[PDB]
Amino acid sequence: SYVYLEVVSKHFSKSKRMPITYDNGFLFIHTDKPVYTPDQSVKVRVYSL
Amino acid sequence: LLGDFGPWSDCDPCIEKQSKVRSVLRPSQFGGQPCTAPLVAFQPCIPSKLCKIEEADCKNK
Repeated sequence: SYVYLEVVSKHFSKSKRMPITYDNGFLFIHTDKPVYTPDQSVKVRVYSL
Repeated sequence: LLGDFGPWSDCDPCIEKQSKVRSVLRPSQFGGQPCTAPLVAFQPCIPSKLCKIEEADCKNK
């Protein structure tokens, strides 16, 4: 759930307790069209960033 | 007769030095040499959390 930022320097130091997430990026689901009849093939692909 | 010191303790009171303690094995008696060689000694330190008061349930308060 957590990690620690730190500063080490000649002149000074300190430290922080900071949370951590696994939410990273963007998934864009690109279906070929938004309406189908049964026994159609749904084309689909993704753009991930 | 004193004891060796304990392991160095965190620091985080809002007074930031480190706690370390020793306690008396045998006390001075019948005029023998008494103790004043400090019972608890502390030295400088770093704040891993900045001082605040602690609880849970602050949702509705």
